[PDB]
Amino acid sequence: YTRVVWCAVGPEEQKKCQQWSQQSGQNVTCATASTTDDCIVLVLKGEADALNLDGGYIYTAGKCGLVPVLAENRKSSKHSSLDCVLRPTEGYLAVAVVKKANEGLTWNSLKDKKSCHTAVDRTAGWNIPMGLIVNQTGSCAFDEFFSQSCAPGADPKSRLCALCAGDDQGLDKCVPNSKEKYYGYTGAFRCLAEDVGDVAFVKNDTVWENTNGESTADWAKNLKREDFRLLCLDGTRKPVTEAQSCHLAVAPNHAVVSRSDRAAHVEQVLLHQQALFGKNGKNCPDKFCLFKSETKNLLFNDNTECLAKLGGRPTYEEYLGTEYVTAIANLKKCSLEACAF
Ligand SMILES: *[C@@H]1O[C@H](CO)[C@@H](O[C@@H]2O[C@H](CO)[C@@H](O[C@H]3O[C@H](CO)[C@@H](O[C@@H]4O[C@H](CO)[C@@H](O[C@@H]5O[C@H](CO)[C@@H](O[C@H]6O[C@H](CO)[C@@H](O)[C@H](O)[C@@H]6O)[C@H](O)[C@@H]5O)[C@H](O)[C@@H]4O)[C@H](O)[C@@H]3O)[C@H](O)[C@H]2NC(C)=O)[C@H](O)[C@H]1NC(C)=O
Ligand SMILES: *[C@@H]1O[C@H](CO)[C@@H](O[C@H]2O[C@H](CO)[C@@H](O[C@H]3O[C@H](CO[C@@H]4O[C@H](CO)[C@@H](O)[C@H](O)[C@@H]4O)[C@@H](O[C@@H]4O[C@H](CO)[C@@H](O)[C@H](O)[C@@H]4O)[C@H](O)[C@@H]3O)[C@H](O)[C@H]2NC(C)=O)[C@H](O)[C@H]1NC(C)=O
Ligand SMILES: *[C@@H]1O[C@H](CO)[C@@H](O[C@@H]2O[C@H](CO)[C@@H](O)[C@H](O)[C@H]2NC(C)=O)[C@H](O)[C@H]1NC(C)=O
Ligand SMILES: [Fe+3]
Ligand SMILES: [Zn+2]
Ligand SMILES: [Zn+2]
Ligand SMILES: [Zn+2]
Repeated sequence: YTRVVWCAVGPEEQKKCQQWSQQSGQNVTCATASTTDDCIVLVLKGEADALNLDGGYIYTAGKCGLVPVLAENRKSSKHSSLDCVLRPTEGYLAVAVVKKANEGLTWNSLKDKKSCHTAVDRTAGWNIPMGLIVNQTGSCAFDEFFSQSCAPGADPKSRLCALCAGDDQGLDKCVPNSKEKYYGYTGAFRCLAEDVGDVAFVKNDTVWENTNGESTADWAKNLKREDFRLLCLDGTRKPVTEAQSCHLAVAPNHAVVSRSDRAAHVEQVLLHQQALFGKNGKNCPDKFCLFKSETKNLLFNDNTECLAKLGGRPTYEEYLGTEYVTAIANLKKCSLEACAF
């Protein structure tokens, strides 16, 4: 009847998927690939059914005909009466973060500094801040704005990979998967925290989830929120408490996508799966938790309360919203219809 194949990106996701697999009695199973881009291709081929993606990849996948099915939903303050699965999604704040101790650094003095990005093509780590930088500079030359960076998915021998560290052994430098030490929200933030870089483009939640004891990770257990500052677009710096007033943009939530002809089936199984291994699930911290991976954000972001139904039966353009879609288009003109494969 119903069996779903999930696409895991890199070996750590693979491992988490295998566990979910064994726990679901094989109701879910796993395919693995090296990059999100490849995973998308497996789905198009029909060798994989689904994966959860950042909005920048939702855009890629969309041109290829894939569709959003369920969105990530994190703890809400407003919109409280509704059960999470039917609660509207809020979106996340894309911020630029720096060290307080690095005085005098503002949005207007980023040129020639060192940067930490979650990965090329992602929303908070790339699309927003690079689009803004392309716009106010007039130049499509974004590889030349920062002196060095860690930008996973960029050419390993270019300046945009210069700060990436690879794995344990120094292998896989700048691969866009968790093998790369400075990959994703948590890796970019760690890139700033270790003073490898001057600024990190991550979301508001990351700063909080890795400071003041929220993470027992050794590179973080000792970090304090007051030690960081957010760069606002008007040239000022604020405490990380002012995010709602000092952000680069509001990002659409990460969401699960699948081929359109598989959407109904994918939706059904996952709804059941969260009942079982979700935030309050039947089995959930006893045997297995779909939304926990030790601050690593494997398959899903760790702050996910549930996957929510969409309503309005959104196309991918509707889901990301016209504002966001026009920034990608304009940025994409730098390096308008097709499917990237
Ligand atoms: C940037 O990202 C970071 C990291 O993710 C965000 O920080 C997180 O934000 C969330 C929610 O926004 C935090 O909420 C969590 O914390 C609580 C405990 O840890 C949890 O329980 C809360 O209990 C309450 C129950 O509804 C909620 O608020 C309460 O509601 C009343 C008013 O809001 C009020 O009760 C009475 O007293 C008032 C007196 O002033 C009266 O006026 C009222 O009328 C009423 O009688 C209480 O004051 C009370 O606060 C609350 O929302 C929670 O439900 C909760 O489960 C949740 O998990 C989360 O902890 C936090 N993480 C960290 C590390 O801080 C940050 O918000 C982001 N910021 C932006 C701007 O985007
Ligand atoms: C980098 O720089 C590029 C190039 O300028 C910039 O490009 C874009 O800039 C803006 C940002 O979206 C965009 O403006 C559009 O404005 C109107 C209005 O869109 C509506 O907004 C209101 C309120 O939300 C509402 O009417 C609708 O709900 C829409 O959301 C848009 O369409 C108009 O629609 C109304 C009716 O709805 C109509 O009366 C008008 O005649 C008009 O059709 C415009 O067409 C614009 O699309 C720019 O258009 C867009 N510019 C280009 C060249 O594409 C990027 O955003 C910048 N990149 C980054 C990351 O910042
Ligand atoms: C594997 O998937 C099936 C399909 O939902 C689950 O078994 C179903 O259980 C529900 C609730 O009792 C029934 O309504 C269905 O008719 C059952 N289907 C069949 C054919 O067995 C089962 O719970 C799933 N297992 C796990 C661990 O996820
Ligand atoms: Fe994202
Ligand atoms: Zn089936
Ligand atoms: Zn805003
Ligand atoms: Zn519609």
